[PDB]
Amino acid sequence: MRRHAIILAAGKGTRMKSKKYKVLHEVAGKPMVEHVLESVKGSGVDQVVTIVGHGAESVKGHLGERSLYSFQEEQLGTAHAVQMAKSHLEDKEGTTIVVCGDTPLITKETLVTLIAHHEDANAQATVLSASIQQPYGYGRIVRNASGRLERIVEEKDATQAEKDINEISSGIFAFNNKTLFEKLTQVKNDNAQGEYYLPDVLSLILNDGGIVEVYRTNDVEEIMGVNDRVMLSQAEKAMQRRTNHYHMLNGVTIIDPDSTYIGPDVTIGSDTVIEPGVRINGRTEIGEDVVIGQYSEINNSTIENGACIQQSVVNDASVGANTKVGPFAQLRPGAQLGADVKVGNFVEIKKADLKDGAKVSHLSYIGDAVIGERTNIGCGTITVNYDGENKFKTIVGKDSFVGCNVNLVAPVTIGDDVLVAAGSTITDDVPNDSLAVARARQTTKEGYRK
Amino acid sequence: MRRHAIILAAGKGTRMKSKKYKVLHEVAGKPMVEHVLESVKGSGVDQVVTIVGHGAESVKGHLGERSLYSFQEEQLGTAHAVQMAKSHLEDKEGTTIVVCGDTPLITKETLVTLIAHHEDANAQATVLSASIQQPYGYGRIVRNASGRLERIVEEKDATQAEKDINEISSGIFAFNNKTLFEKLTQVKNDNAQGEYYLPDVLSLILNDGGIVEVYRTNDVEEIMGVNDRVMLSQAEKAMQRRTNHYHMLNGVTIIDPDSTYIGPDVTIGSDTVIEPGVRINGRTEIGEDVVIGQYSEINNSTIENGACIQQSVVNDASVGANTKVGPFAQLRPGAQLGADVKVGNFVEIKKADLKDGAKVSHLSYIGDAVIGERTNIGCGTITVNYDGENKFKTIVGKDSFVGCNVNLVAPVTIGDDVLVAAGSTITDDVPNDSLAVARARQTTKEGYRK
Amino acid sequence: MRRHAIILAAGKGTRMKSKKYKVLHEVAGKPMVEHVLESVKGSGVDQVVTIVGHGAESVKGHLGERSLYSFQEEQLGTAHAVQMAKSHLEDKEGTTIVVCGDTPLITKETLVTLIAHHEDANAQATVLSASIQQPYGYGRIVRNASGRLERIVEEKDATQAEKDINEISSGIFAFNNKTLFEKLTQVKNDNAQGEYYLPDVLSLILNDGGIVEVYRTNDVEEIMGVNDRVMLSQAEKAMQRRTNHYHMLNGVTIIDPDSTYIGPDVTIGSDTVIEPGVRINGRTEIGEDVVIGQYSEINNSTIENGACIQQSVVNDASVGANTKVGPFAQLRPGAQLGADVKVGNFVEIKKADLKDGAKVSHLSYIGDAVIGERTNIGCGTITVNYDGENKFKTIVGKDSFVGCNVNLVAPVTIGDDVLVAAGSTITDDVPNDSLAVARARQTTKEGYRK
Ligand SMILES: O=c1ccn([C@@H]2O[C@H](COP(=O)(O)OP(=O)(O)OP(=O)(O)O)[C@@H](O)[C@H]2O)c(=O)[nH]1
Ligand SMILES: O=c1ccn([C@@H]2O[C@H](COP(=O)(O)OP(=O)(O)OP(=O)(O)O)[C@@H](O)[C@H]2O)c(=O)[nH]1
Ligand SMILES: O=c1ccn([C@@H]2O[C@H](COP(=O)(O)OP(=O)(O)OP(=O)(O)O)[C@@H](O)[C@H]2O)c(=O)[nH]1
Ligand SMILES: O=P(O)(O)O[C@H]1O[C@H](CO)[C@@H](O)[C@H](O)[C@H]1O
Ligand SMILES: O=P(O)(O)O[C@H]1O[C@H](CO)[C@@H](O)[C@H](O)[C@H]1O
Ligand SMILES: O=P(O)(O)O[C@H]1O[C@H](CO)[C@@H](O)[C@H](O)[C@H]1O
Ligand SMILES: [Mg+2]
Repeated sequence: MRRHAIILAAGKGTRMKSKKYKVLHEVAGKPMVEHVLESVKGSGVDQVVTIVGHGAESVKGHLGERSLYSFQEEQLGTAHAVQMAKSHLEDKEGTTIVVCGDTPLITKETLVTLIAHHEDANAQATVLSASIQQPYGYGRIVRNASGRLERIVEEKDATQAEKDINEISSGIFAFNNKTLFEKLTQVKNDNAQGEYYLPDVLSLILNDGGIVEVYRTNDVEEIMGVNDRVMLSQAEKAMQRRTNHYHMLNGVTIIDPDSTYIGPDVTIGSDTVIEPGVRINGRTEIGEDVVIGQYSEINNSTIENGACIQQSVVNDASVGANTKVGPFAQLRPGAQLGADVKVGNFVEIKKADLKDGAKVSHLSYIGDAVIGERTNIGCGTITVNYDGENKFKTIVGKDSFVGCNVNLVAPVTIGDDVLVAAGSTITDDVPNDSLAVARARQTTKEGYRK
Repeated sequence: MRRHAIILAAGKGTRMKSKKYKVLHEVAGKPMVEHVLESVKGSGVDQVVTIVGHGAESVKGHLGERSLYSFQEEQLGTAHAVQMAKSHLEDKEGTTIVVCGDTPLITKETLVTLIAHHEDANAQATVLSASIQQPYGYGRIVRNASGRLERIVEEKDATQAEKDINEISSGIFAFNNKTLFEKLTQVKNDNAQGEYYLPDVLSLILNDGGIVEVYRTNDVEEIMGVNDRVMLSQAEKAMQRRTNHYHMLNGVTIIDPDSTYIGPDVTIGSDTVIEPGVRINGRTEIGEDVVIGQYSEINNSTIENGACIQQSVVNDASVGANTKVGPFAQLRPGAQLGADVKVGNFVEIKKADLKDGAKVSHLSYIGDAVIGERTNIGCGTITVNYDGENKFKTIVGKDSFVGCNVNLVAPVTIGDDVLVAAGSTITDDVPNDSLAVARARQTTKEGYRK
Repeated sequence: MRRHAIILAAGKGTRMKSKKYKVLHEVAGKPMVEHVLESVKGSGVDQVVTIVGHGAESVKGHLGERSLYSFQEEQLGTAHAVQMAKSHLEDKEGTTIVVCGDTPLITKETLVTLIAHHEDANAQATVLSASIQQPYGYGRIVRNASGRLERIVEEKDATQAEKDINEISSGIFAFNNKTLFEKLTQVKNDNAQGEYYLPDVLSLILNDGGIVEVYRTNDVEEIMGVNDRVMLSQAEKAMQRRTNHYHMLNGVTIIDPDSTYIGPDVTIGSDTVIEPGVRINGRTEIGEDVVIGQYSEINNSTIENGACIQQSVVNDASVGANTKVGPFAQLRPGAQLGADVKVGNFVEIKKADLKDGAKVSHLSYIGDAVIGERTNIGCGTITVNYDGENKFKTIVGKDSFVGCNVNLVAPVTIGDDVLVAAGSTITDDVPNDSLAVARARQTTKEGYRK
């Protein structure tokens, strides 16, 4: 049977005190709604619909074609939001999970099991619950003698005995999709907020004698809903605790887990050392025996075995084995460093291929360029790749020596085994085994300052 | 009626184990005594006197003319210190608050209310109190049946019932100024330390049948007195907790509140994101939708809406809307960046005006200079502004292109729509719509290295 | 009497999930086994033997000649490991302590007292114990009526009354060396793990009527044994807490003790300020009144009174009084900065002597060089010290001015009171009081771009 998801992303977010949609605020460098989408899709869901409000271009921009979209004109409650998905899902069959876009810690494994538990019980609906130390204000799970849901009782309606229940509804549900949309027509908004509340469908299903199950997650933190900036930092800290503990149980040294931020899509090989203050996000793959040095930032990159990154910024880059970067270097998108390369302090690499053994040790910019194997780029050297309209390519051959403070005015090709003299501005191609020099000779005015 | 303050700043500070006056040690980048002065002045005080010891030039240097000064030759106690203010304040009328210079968390709102409570009761003296979980060693507030002060009882003198009192004297008082100086003459130093203790004036006022009130602050942390380096870090952490919570309740995202240090004079607009490790101090104004990136330091600066600062150092600078700075850039005093400017890695800007749209993308120094709108400054370019005696100005017009590794030898003016060729040292003014080139042509010695 | 130590460093370390020997993982930038060696040697030990396994070249590489080595072919337990030291120690007399290489917090003062307590009791063996809040699973110290050891009882063997004992064996022992090696011959491996357990020698000594003493350490954290990556971060945090508290009780300001990492071999003078995120390791000496600015890394260096280091990387360097470094500078090994020197942003110094008052303010590389007193090195200047085979020296005299973007092509000597014009490549020595210039003159093509 097919599986669908509705992600609720259209609320006003008044407690966030923001001009942006709440679900666009980030945890681990990604919007909350994108964490939710990743988990939903990872749970095996065939189709996702995201409920969006007015001016949702940013949300739709961010999820792209990974989700369908339904517009909620007025924010009249969670059940009304789910109703907006009718055009996409009313006549679908199978299981539909509903998840709020502000629940970024939800795991794909918990959703997989919620769905499997629902389908195997052939339930009409299944509520995801959790046990919490302080359940004040949450709907309490009241189970009947068979262990299925008797009702979710709100604080205001609970007897003193029911208030002692610690098992609470997370607000995340799985539904028989046909039943969901049939019961939504009967939900009323006869209450103080004037809102259509999604849990009301469960009481409609119960009053009709349908089966509502309960699946309890063992990780209460994963159902946390972020409503303000304090809760957003708590979600960053919960995610940090989760990922750091994962890597430390898998052979990664993390010197200071409180100050180290590793995103949920990062993989790290064993015997790697992450120093304090490091932030690693995006889809990053780090091999074994790597050192990521203090206060580095690494996004969407590949760092191979034995590499050393010291206090550097790395984006959309690849770093080969045993290569050394930094301190204070920047690898920009398309930087491709081979193995045994050196990129020293105050060096910027952009859209450039540094072949094995090449060295760019200091105070240089290498952009739109290929640097051949074992070539030494001197201090202060610049690929002049830009004319103000277009970009041009620089090619340097292997085993060459590019002197200090050299300007390579692209497009230009430097051969193999070439020496380019320090201080030269090179405009013409230089063949293999040549010396190129473009600088004035020295005039010494002796005694001029006597 | 007028209002005066005496700030006590002359103690030996033996427990600090310092060669500097205790009140000069810093919290949030400012001396403790300056935090106290700011609060006192913010409370509406007409005149401030600071009691200083020998070698106080540093204290007087720091507060300048915002305070009067009285010299305390020997450190004989708080009441003796207050006596040193006689020359300035003996014949003044009105309310006088006495605050120690080592109480940097004291808030101007608590002082405003201490003073108002004192004046509205027409009290002779009012003690600021607080409730503390562990009151051992502090003077306990013993109130009479009318709720006013009966006495402050020291631990050594208290009955077991009195020791159970959690309401303690903060050591901060408001006085009828004429009564204060009349009673100081009667305080004796007949005790083990040989010291004249300020609280003794309250018992003199009480024994004469005068009214002493009690105003209790709800924030016990604000009366903390720093006596050693451990307490100084506790005061930094208390101030951090206070300011971070303020900004997060006002629409600011702070990813890691434990590692983020925002001074008390910083204002931050909503939807701004402060990344981990950021330190913002001085009189700084940050607009809305700003990103301050990890491990940046920003002091005394203005950063407008939508700007992005990445791992950079910014001092006494202004950054316009949507401008991007860093990573690893430095803005020095007088740096003025317009809107939509780019300042890239390893760039230093000092006393320089970068007009809207200008770009300084890498490895450059711009000092004593004006860069016109949309002008592109190439990699490695330097305003040579210094001759070893004086500084000179560089002017670059709009829509110009300054090539890579160019030296602009000031004073020099570059016109509009100019191209300066890479590698050039420019000594003469360059008119609009011109090409300037100052470099040797290339000699290629083919086969030289065969 | 002589004193010996056996350090156990050959275990498989399976719970570390590592390809390296456990004792080689680091705390405060040093392998755990090196912390243990430092403490043992600091306790007065005449000879150290370290038990190593196969492929121990890295361990032997790291300790060098400060230890003897004995090879343990199969990991058959702590008593078997100690037996491997027979070749070095079997016929020695005196006291022998046995310490695991994974106990990096062990202090030399605790070992000194363990040994003195052992010798003064003329004991056969002495166990180092500690009191722990949760003793589950540890061997309990059961003392007899005279206060000496009756037995160490394992959890599995203890009565309920014995399980309530909080005093536990640390696994660190002192032995009469002749008795140790005589009893090791009788230890059997008749147990489930098939292992020879060192504590079994104590029960052999007891059954023969020998005296076994107990010395209790007051710091339970120092006997912590690191078995996994979580415990390794706990040991980093325990060491951080220990050193930070030490320096703060000795007149050092540490703004954020949770984010500041100071190694155990660092000395710091009073009134120094350590800002957040600073990491100081190796054998580092920092004088009084120093500021180490946020997110700096300093290793094996000397920083004298009043120096200021801002967000910089410093290795094997020396910095004189009142010298300013950074932000974003790098001092590499052999950098020697005199007093009142300035090293500004994006400057790299390697194997270079900067005499008093010299200034290297930005975007420069100084390597294999001497810069004389008060000499000003302009922005972009480079000592071209490398030809691709060898390194050459640059000498600059005093009170000279080296212009911006100058290349000094070593070997070259620049005299005193010299001006080198901006943009010059200098290949020939320049005498005192001279002007040197090596650059093309400017061609302005007016109207070229009209
Ligand atoms: O009408 C609604 C209400 C809520 N939602 C979505 O349901 C989830 C839970 O909704 P919340 O109650 O947590 O967020 P809110 O937008 O209502 O913020 P406040 O004003 O209460 O502070 C959120 O993700 C929200 O976007 C809708 O899509 N439509
Ligand atoms: O005689 C004094 C005593 C104290 N003070 C000021 O009163 C306030 C409280 O004085 P403290 O008792 O807290 O500081 P101290 O200087 O006496 O330091 P220790 O030797 O006790 O460690 C401090 O701010 C102090 O400067 C004086 O001005 N004069
Ligand atoms: O046979 C041994 C056992 C242990 N040791 C050394 O004794 C000390 C305590 O040994 P551990 O039990 O703590 O470490 P281990 O190597 O056995 O790691 P696990 O597989 O149990 O996870 C460690 O330092 C170890 O190196 C030996 O030298 N030889
Ligand atoms: O002496 P340094 O600074 O270590 O480095 C020197 O030799 C290196 C060899 O790899 C070169 O890459 C550098 O260009 C050069 O400055
Ligand atoms: O290719 P890059 O490194 O992104 O940047 C290039 O084009 C930019 C246009 O803004 C210029 O400012 C840079 O001088 C140039 O290097
Ligand atoms: O104006 P700035 O940037 O402060 O500094 C200027 O004068 C300094 C005097 O010390 C020189 O060292 C610098 O080379 C120069 O750029
Ligand atoms: Mg340069």
